[PDB]
Amino acid sequence: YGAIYSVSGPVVIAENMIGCAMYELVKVGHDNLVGEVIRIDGDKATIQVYEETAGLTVGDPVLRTGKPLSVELGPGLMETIYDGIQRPLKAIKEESQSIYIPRGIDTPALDRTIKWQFTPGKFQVGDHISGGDIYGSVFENSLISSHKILLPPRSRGTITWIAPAGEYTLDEKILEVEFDGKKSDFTLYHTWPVRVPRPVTEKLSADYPLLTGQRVLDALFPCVQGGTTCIPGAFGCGKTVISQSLSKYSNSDAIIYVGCGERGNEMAEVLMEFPELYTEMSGTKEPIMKRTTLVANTSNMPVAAREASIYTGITLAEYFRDQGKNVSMIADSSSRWAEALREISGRLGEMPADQGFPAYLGAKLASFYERAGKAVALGSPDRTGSVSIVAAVSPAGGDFSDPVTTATLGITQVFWGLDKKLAQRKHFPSINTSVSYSKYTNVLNKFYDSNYPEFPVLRDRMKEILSNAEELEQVVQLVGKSALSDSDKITLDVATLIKEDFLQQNGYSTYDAFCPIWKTFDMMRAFISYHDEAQKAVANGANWSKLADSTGDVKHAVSSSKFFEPSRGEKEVHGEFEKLLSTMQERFAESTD
Amino acid sequence: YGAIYSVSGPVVIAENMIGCAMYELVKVGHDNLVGEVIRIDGDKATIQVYEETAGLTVGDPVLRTGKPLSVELGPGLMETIYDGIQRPLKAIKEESQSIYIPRGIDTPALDRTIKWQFTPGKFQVGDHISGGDIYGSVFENSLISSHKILLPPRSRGTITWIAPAGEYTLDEKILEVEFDGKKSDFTLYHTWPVRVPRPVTEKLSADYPLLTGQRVLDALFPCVQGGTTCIPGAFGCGKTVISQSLSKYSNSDAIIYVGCGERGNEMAEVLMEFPELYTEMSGTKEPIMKRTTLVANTSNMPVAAREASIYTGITLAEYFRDQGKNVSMIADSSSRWAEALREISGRLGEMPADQGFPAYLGAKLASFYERAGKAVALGSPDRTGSVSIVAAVSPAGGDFSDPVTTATLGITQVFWGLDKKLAQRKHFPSINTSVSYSKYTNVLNKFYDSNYPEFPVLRDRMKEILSNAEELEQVVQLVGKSALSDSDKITLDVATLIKEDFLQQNGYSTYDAFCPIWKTFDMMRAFISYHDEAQKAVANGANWSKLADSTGDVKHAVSSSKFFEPSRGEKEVHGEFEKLLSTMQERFAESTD
Amino acid sequence: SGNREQVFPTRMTLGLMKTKLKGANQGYSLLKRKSEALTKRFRDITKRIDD
Amino acid sequence: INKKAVEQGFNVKPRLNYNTVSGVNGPLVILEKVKFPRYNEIVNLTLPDGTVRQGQVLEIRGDRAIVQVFEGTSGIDVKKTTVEFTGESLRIPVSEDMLGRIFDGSGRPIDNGPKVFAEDYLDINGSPINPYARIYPEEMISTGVSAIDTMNSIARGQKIPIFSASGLPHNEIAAQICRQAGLVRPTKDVHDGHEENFSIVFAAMGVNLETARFFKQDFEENGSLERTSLFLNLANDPTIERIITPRLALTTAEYLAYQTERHVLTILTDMSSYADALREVSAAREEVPGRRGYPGYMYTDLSTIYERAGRVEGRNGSITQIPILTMPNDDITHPIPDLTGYITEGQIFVDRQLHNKGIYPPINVLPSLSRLMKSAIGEGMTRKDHGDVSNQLYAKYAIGKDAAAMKAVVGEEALSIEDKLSLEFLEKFEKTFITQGAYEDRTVFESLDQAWSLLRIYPKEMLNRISPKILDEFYDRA
Amino acid sequence: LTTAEYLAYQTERHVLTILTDMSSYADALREVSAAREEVPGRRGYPGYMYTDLSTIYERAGRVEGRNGSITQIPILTMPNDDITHPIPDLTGYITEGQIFVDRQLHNKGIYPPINVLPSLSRLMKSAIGEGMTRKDHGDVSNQLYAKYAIGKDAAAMKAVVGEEALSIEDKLSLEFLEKFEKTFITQGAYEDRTVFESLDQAWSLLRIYPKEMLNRISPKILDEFYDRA
Amino acid sequence: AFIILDEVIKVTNRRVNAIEHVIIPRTENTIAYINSELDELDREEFYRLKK
Ligand SMILES: Nc1ncnc2c1ncn2[C@@H]1O[C@H](COP(=O)(O)OP(=O)(O)O)[C@@H](O)[C@H]1O
Repeated sequence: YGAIYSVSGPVVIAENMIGCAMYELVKVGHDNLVGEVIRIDGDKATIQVYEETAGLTVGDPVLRTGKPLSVELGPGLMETIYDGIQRPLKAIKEESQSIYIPRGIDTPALDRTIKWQFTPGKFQVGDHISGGDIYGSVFENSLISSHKILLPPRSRGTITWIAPAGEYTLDEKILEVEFDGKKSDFTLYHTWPVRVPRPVTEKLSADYPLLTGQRVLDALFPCVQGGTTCIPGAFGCGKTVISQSLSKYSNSDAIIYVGCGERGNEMAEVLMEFPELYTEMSGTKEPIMKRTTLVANTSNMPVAAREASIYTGITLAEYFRDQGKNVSMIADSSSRWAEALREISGRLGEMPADQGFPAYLGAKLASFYERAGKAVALGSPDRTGSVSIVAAVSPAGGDFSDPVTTATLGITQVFWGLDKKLAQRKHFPSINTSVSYSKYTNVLNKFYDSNYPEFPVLRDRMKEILSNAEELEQVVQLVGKSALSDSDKITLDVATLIKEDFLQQNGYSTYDAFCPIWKTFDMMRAFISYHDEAQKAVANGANWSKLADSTGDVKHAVSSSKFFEPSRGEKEVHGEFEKLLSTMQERFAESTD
Repeated sequence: YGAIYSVSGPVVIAENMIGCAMYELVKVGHDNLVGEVIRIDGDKATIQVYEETAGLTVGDPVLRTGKPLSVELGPGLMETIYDGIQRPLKAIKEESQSIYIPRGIDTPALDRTIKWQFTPGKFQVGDHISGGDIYGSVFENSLISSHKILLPPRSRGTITWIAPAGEYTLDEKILEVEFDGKKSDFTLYHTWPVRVPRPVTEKLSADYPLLTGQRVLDALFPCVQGGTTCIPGAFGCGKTVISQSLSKYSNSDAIIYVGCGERGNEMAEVLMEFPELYTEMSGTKEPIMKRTTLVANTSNMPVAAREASIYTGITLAEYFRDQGKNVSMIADSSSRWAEALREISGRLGEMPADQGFPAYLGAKLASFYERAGKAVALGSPDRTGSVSIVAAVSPAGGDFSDPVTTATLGITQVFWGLDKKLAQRKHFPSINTSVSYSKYTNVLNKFYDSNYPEFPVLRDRMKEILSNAEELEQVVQLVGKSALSDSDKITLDVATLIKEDFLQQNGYSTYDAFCPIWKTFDMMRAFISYHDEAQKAVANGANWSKLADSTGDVKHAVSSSKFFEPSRGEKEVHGEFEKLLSTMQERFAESTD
Repeated sequence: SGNREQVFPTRMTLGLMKTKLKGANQGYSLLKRKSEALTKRFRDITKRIDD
Repeated sequence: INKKAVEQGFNVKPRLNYNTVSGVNGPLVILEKVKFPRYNEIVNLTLPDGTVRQGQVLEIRGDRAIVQVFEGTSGIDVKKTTVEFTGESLRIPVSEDMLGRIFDGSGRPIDNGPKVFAEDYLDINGSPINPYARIYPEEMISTGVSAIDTMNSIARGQKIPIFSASGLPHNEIAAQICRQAGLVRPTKDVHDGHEENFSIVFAAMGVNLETARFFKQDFEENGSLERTSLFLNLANDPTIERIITPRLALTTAEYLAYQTERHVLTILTDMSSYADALREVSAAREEVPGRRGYPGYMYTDLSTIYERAGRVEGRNGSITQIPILTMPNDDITHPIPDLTGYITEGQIFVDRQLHNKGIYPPINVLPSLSRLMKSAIGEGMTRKDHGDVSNQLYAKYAIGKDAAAMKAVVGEEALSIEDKLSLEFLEKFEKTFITQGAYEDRTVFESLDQAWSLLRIYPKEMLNRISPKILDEFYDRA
Repeated sequence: LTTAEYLAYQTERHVLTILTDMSSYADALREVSAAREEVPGRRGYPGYMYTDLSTIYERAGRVEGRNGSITQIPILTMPNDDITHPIPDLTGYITEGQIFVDRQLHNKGIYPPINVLPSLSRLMKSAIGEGMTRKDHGDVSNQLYAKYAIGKDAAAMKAVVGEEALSIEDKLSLEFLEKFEKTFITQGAYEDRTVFESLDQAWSLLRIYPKEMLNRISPKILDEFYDRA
Repeated sequence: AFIILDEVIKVTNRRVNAIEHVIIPRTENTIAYINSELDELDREEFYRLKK
């Protein structure tokens, strides 16, 4: 149809575009570069191009697909890795047979030539079907044994023909729904515009923790299945490793790992690592890559595609929410999405808001984060999914006041603010306990009282003594340890113990790669009991200076309590912790005689 | 030719102005104001007039010149005083008797009336010639005996007519060469686009010291002829000694003093001093003004003149380099030139990028300093020259953090670092030895090992004892002087002797106005040997006080060593220093008993 | 870079913290000279107590 | 066998020679009646004098092309200027014969030799590597530098820069690393070392003559110019041209590594000068400034320079990358160091304070970081104790800095016993572990032996980071 | 606000109109007026923000002849926590007073985390005194404000300079500030402290100081209330 | 006087080490980084208006 009229970086103006609609996919150039209309100046329609724009000339035809950016949901969507435009990368490397992505390569998003075993659902011929109803299940892979195929929303009617059990490709007709006289026929895959969230029946309240296997994140600043978590932090501060640990160790029946704007290696090592790593939720050691979809769009990949990547990832996660899987989308840096928005807007030369970012950044981030939340899936049979967006915020210069962080805050219920100063001394996961918060501690009390009743009290005690340590250090770095009382000294020593042995977690060693919730709770009891016994012994008369060397074995036992291998089993580890508690109490009773 | 179409402050938009390249000086108005084409659009070029545009009128002819801002190189340039854009500030005062500079005055940059004696070189008629070939020498003045003229670097061909020996003015068509049949005549002078460096055959590595004559500069913090330099140009620090010693005593065969926007009275002081500074060698009575040109600018000179001041200075310096003369600029207050750049950028609307300075401030400073360097002149005969830029920096408020001073400190190898406190204590030359680093100490080993072998280790020892005393003054402040060991007291006494009688140079007396490199080296040997003999005879002998009182005559001798007359002859002075060292050794041997 | 004060950057804050820097600087100089006076007296006391 | 012949570039393309230069401003020159302009095309401006500046179309609008001239627009006229639209994006002529040739900043040989008799005309800023096709770089490269090997280990393929400030010896450290780099457990493909050595692609951009000739000399002194292809772009060379020098060096590195299978370093010295050139070309177009005046596309552009590095699935090559760069005020939060720390695989920090004490290298091991260390250390590669020794050294160095500050504040007496221990550890650290001769080579094993003999200052009890098994196996005398 | 106006003025009903997250309103206004290519204000916000925020705010207050009234408490997510951001800075102009919910008090666990000194009510002065609430309300409020400010200054000095330099007044003020933030500002989510028992707590708090040191309290109020205990 | 001199000396040292050298970076931030950045943004907006 219309021809090019301007190519100013990732922004292309196309003339003769009289029928174009805002946000409508529009193929560009002779090799069909993908792009979205974003403005109209008459018949001229400013369009982003989601691929490397170098080499477009005035006059290159631009087609109007007449449909917004659609992501092909369905089977075969889970194990693989996608570019930001929902194109598989394994298929690209097998097609072009070259280590680069060709510009304009048109690969069907899902493999159309894999015969998926299909088992028809409860609905039969004549049963009224509504948007979101599950009409069958496909054995996608071992871990996702029942990938419930569901009717796409915005489509209803009465089933006229259904496909019996068997195996089908993604193009074979599965059922035919009659609405009015129109008889639409559906297949395994169904497209969906990413710009609009997948509808849900109702959005419940997130009240089951996203056990992220990290000690400080699990204990002091928990996140909830359906909660929205941001991890602002300077470069080299642990955002990506925290995200990867949360992806490969949390309790979440699916993972969408959207790497919009990171180095390719932190996405190649995910492919290298996940298959050799196993889980236990299904009841058998099965590789975790069976459940995680990588939506990769590295930094040097076309910048306009970062936004498309973040939206494709959130729509994939929301789809797996419609099946009941407690998916947890993991944006690797929402800041690079904001960078893409800034670069596009500045290329349009319009609305420089705070720090050059576009004005609408707050609205887009709010809508994106609100696309999360544990909700009852649409239609029937009834099922409750959850999308919990964890998104590193990567502020420029490490400044918390950087506008993408400030916009991200106020909409994210959890804020694991990382600190560069702690990450410099290799104090993992480098979270800053002073300013981090989690608005989800108030709703988790039900789970805690159901499972670990004295967890919240211990968390409050730990944060209290940590804050006491912070103010005491503020005093000491100006006055010195002389003016400290003895209780102040014990608070400082116990807080140093915590900051070096509980909050810290190597993240890669076999013993602290995944600290399960029961071990974390046990160590909270151990550390707080050590502090309580030491405080009591100091109160009962024994000066802590003498006590330090006499009970040094107990303090070292507490410090080495983090080496208790999590794979040893709950019974073994809890028995070891009860032994440690008893030894603590007896030795502190003996030493105060 | 073209007519003025618009005027707005200084900018002036010509019309029907086809054929004017960017940055081409165009004479504006009936008064022939000089402006440069800063932006050309279609057939109209936005001229940026230098002088005040208070009188311009639509329709006033603007006449092209076809040359970018070009200095006018040639004989007669040795002695005169120039403004930013090379308008002779003496001829302007002489032909237009008024104290002021009339708008649009156009006195030739070089005196046309003076008749120069010219003796042709080895190039006969028919000899092929190339850019930079010395085709004749002109006796400019008694201190520049042979101002070897040379063909412009962008000209070449066969000599068709060469003028015989005789007296010629600058318009006498000295030489006519032929290239592609197109004859081109050459006069005694040639012009050169100021903003492009005069090319060289090969730019060597500068490794011969620029003997400023000051003891501390040549001894501890050397600068290499061909190398750069930075100076705190703040008032009262003592910049006068640096500038006058560079222009009066250093081995540079020419000096290009360039003052950018310096306060009017500062330039008045400089223009009254320089005529009355005399050179003791190369004759006896020749004033330095016979070999230095001054690019002077009061702060109210047109902003473009201040912005091009250092450029015209460096092009004159490159000219005198191409003749084989180790010319050495002294750029006074480069920060005012950075201010001129800031104004040009802001007025042009170019977006500020660092504390208001334009984006290209760093690139411009790097290039301008890169035009330094000992270089082999273009063409033949192949004499080598060298340009040294001793460029002072005087930030806005003495902050020494604005990007101009940071860039100069990053680029300039040696930073002699004057100080106000050292000047209030009347400790001239007021060099602050704590911060005055010099990265030319390493490349100068090739010179030292040739003919002053012990100099590098000697200055390393002197600097380390000086730094040790600077550190130990803090210990003396903390605790009483007696708490210092004997060796520490030796270090303090010797470094006080250093600060009083080696660094502290009178500069006005006849004995130490010019401290030659051999005398400086011999004094260095004497002082370091004094410290070494005291250190040894105390580490293996009696208390420091007893030796110091017993050998006070030796300390007086090494202190009075500053008084040895450099005019006495290098051999006689070296023999005297050897006598002093021998008497030293025997006196310490005696007092050791 | 360096120890921040985690303050909210605005012109009133710049002026306030500039005055605070001036106060702390004069306080450092003042307490340093008080310390030299007291350490002078202290050294006199030490020599008299040795005597 | 002859699969390559399918290139067949013998087709000749006549190129239009426009005279219709309309408007010129800054480094931009604007054409008016170009026929079907291409976006990222290359034009050869022919100035009236005869000088041929090479431009690059940067924006098109109908029949208008906003050509931005590399060598500056000074002297560009409207009447006599002619523009020869080449028709194809900027492509360096590439051959594996570059190794040994000292190029200019824009692909023109200045070694007084001939033009490269190019094997292929690879396109600069080539398409990004398919992240599915990447292989995680986890073969450790023993740089020899002790401060870098045992802590902040570099892996073959890492994008690790060298942060520094002007006056620091970043040039010396990079020269040492390049003369000294080799795999910790070499594959011994050629037992004589014929093909064991790293190629080098040096890309001096915006650097003075002294440093460029220093790198030339230092490559000569080590027999490296038989393997090194400099791309020096000196200070006096045009400022816009410093944009394409990194994209020339990285393109030739991609040819020598992925299309030729040679493990190749890459040095991009004064990357802060590239940042300055990018900022200047941006403010020329009035693009929206980023943090401190740099363009909004600063991150993406710097990434496009960097992300062209790392191993590949089916090919034995690998572009190790060491972009030297200068924080202008030794401020790691500046947009030059901050962004390039966000992209690159962690950075080596060369501190000014350490160098002022006189130690060498001045590598401040605390704020440095390396993200491919976590994989390239352990049992199979290096020794089983590498990771925890590194972590413990980090922790004790940080505690030593804290104790030094505490000693400066509250005097030495108030320091506890472990604080004095940690200060002794820090002194011995910065004096006998970070310090290293400019030529001294410490294999990671003897570097670890020094690290253990320097951690043995502490008693076994307060080495919390060390795993108990490794602590039992190594903390003793053997 | 227009439904509130109908409710209060046209049906004589009493209405309390909360407007939550009006910082998002300012964001929406910025988006519209930056897609309009308007001349932007302080931080890219529209120049006319003052008027199109006054039109939102100033539709409040009672009216002669109508029994209705529109109280309104627009929550305002001031960004980066600096009052001089143009949204809170342009709201402090229009709205008489503001309740400043303060972060570092929240970090210490106080609820509600209301910070008194930046908090204000530019018409608190008329809804107090005799005949409406307790007689001593106006002076007690001033005294609590003054001693809270003194306590914060004493804490700042204690951080900068050792505890020795603090006079007895400063130490008493530190104790008062601790008890203040811990027992008076602190309040349960359902506590519902009536103003009279709030004032009784305020007096039992101020009784830390000697009667000679509550200088902002009028001596009559002192002699009448201080010693009641 | 020994105790007083120790307290005053450590107060002066604490000033010159922590207090002044944290107030100086605070002002350095507040003006040089943030205020200059905000002025730069405002000048960008004004130049867009002018265009
Ligand atoms: N909790 C942790 N466990 C293990 N390694 C960590 C942890 N936190 C940080 N690291 C280390 O620091 C680096 C973290 O990279 P990261 O900062 O996440 O990348 P980004 O800068 O993109 O966020 C990795 O090299 C990792 O080894």
